[PDB]
Amino acid sequence: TGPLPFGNSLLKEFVLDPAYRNLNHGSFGTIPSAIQQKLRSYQTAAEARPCPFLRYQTPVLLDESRAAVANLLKVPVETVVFVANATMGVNTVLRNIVWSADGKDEILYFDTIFGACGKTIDYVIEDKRGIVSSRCIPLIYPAEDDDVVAAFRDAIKKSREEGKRPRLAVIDVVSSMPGVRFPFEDIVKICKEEEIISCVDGAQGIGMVDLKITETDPDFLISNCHKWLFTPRGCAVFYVPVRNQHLIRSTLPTSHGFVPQAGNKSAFVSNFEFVGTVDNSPFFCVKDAIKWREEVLGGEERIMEYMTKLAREGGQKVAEILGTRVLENSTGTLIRCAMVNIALPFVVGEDPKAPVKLTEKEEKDVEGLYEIPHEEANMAFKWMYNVLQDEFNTFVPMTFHRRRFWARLSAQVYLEMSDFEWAGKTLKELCERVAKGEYK
Amino acid sequence: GPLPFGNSLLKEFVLDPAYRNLNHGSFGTIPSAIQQKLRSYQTAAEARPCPFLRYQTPVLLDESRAAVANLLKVPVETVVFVANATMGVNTVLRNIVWSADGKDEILYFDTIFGACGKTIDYVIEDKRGIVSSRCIPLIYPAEDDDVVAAFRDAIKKSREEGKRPRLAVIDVVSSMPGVRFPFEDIVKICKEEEIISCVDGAQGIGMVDLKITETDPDFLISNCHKWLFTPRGCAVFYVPVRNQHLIRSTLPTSHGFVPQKSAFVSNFEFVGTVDNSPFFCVKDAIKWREEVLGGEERIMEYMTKLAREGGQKVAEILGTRVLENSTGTLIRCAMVNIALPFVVGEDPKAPVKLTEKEEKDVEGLYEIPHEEANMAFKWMYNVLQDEFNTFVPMTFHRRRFWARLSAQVYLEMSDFEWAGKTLKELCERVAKGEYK
Ligand SMILES: C[N+](C)(C)[C@@H](Cc1c[nH]c(SO)n1)C(=O)O
Repeated sequence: TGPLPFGNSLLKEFVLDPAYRNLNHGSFGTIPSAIQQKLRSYQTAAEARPCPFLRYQTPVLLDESRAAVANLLKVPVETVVFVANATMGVNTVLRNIVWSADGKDEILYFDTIFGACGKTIDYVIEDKRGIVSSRCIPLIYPAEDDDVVAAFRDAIKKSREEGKRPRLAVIDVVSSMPGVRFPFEDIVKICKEEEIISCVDGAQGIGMVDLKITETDPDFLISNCHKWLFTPRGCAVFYVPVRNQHLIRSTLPTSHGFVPQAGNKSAFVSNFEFVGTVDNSPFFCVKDAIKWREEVLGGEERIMEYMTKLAREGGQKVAEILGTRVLENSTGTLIRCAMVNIALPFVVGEDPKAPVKLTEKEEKDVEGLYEIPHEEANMAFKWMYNVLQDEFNTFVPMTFHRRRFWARLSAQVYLEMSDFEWAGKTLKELCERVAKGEYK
Repeated sequence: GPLPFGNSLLKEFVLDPAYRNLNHGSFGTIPSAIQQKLRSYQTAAEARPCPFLRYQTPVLLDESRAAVANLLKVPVETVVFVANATMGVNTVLRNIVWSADGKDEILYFDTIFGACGKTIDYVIEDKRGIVSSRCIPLIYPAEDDDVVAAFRDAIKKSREEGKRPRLAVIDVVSSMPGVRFPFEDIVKICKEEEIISCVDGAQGIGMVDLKITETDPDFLISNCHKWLFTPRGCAVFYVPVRNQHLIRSTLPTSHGFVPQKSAFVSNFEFVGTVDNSPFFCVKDAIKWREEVLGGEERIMEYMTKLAREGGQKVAEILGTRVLENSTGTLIRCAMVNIALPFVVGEDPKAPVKLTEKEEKDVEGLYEIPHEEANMAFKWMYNVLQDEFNTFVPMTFHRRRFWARLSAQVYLEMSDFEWAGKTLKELCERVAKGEYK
């Protein structure tokens, strides 16, 4: 005998509501029933002998999860620690960077940055008083990989032309909205060519795609284990190479491990073990999830290849149903993850305060589609979220990009092709309802 | 009706029957009925993730906020939930805009919690010296007037050096040692001197009356998971609406931040993806403590009365004393400190000249050399669990070790007699040099 087959037969191993269809695993993730049992096993041990377990078994269990995730990512264990989530990790980097005294440091970032990380940038500048500022790089999707590379090299060239210093850049592994594989290998590589700190936001990363940490060699990398590695909610892996760990002077929040102003566990690794009393049972389950995905399922590569294959083929099915298309570039490099974006068969029309000149391909593509007006776009956007939840018992996040709604579907090992055919209707049935102005 | 207190109440908890929890104040524990609430919220989250986590989270957060604000007798618009007390005080210190002249000073007492004290050090490092601090040393047993006078002088001395006392962090109940702190007198002085009163009340809710309305602090944090029978990883953050604008960003910064139901309350709903089931259980722990245990007033009345009579029993057994001032105001919480019957040799680099009463209380007592003080401290911690199946934190103060015992509603006098005999035999083996 061997690993379990994928598809709806795998739902027996999970704890989803059978009447609910989880097309949006990429937002909060979920865990199999066995990992939920492990999580409550750590809860039980924590309340049986609180002080003996929380004081001296927390470092032991953390080190077991650190060695389990480090071998998966194929990095030295001394380079990985656990934090609350991707939002927490990104702040740990941005709040710790000592900016140059001359006030020219600039944070380069793309306009598809996760909203929380973007607002973390906005405030870091407010709190740090304008010693640093930010330059947003507008990306146009579907985006060819070389055009993204070109726009980032153009932002550096422009930054220096205004006498400023591109200091740090945040880079997605897989972007949130739209759910798209980002060419982070090239942008990270040029960050070192131009001596720019690479802060890799890879929240949509571990468990879904190969992060290639040893090869890309980033200065910092964040990734949510609870998103695609079946780790309980509230866990991210924080990778820092030893050359740059001295820059993480304080954790978030500051705790006992901080040092103001031999030869065992490093002070960096020690500082992340106790950062305030929390439930660490999700951190403990990381070694269980990696074990379960390997022993019960085929392993990481068999998991990832199925999801990506299902994301392309299934995204293509809902695209052929709706009569639109998938979000993809000419190199086929955007759908290199478990998520896929499909355009909905209508448009919202020009907004006068912010007009959009679409390319010929985009205008040509919309010919014949039904058009609602722009005042009702936000109203229709909220109406589709409730109806999907209330009538259809599902959730589908949608990206509003250039007068098109792009639905983001996320494939997973407990899903199959019939789950997209169902997604085809619901989106098409519901899109037939917005054309009839039902949201009013 | 109300359940009786004592060892019979251990039925309702899920502690190891071989383990004696004398150390509730460190991490707390929850009854089984709150454990099944925690797992219910966890199960609802995994059943329908996006529908439950996006739209049922704010409703459940508001239900716990209404419950925790109703018990604090404060407006619901004043309270939000943060991860822990450490996270709460980091939210205050990391948001305060310090004066441009670089004269602002953070005032604190040397009994501050280590993480909170370390937070001051980093903030000073993070703000590149635009703000500094001043540590007020304290000697325990500390009379309330001496603490107030040490704070008044710190204010007077701060101004005499061209500095401005800007912010003071005040304990409701200190950690090590576990003592009720005269925060009411210190917060009132903070108002008169126009000093931000950042009240660290981690050892607070469920254990002592915080009298927030009377004291009217600028900020207050308190761990529900310590003494409110709330699952681990929960602290209630109180902010009056007059300073809510000072809290610019949560920790970490999330969607609710506004770059330059109120926005302050909304900003704390979604602050990075976490397990919020501990926050959701606050409403249930409060309701369980009301019906099953008989109400909030009855619980903390029993625990401190038990801490007094139990702490005195331990002191009688060891032949030493409880940590208490002449007013009897230190043991006004569910914790008590008892001196152990030995002494540490004088540290030659950091000599501590004892008062006459301190030196007479240590006469005839066995003495450990200071070079062995850390070795004996680690030995007692290992033996207390491996051989006695319990944990007792000890405060090293003025060449003495003070053991901090945490009273609880599931304990009774027989538990503190056990601790006294356990500690007596433990120190007898220390006197024999067993730690070598
Ligand atoms: C064991 N520990 C949680 C790391 C703490 C001990 C401790 C006691 N009480 C608390 S509550 O945050 N922590 C430390 O040693 O710094």
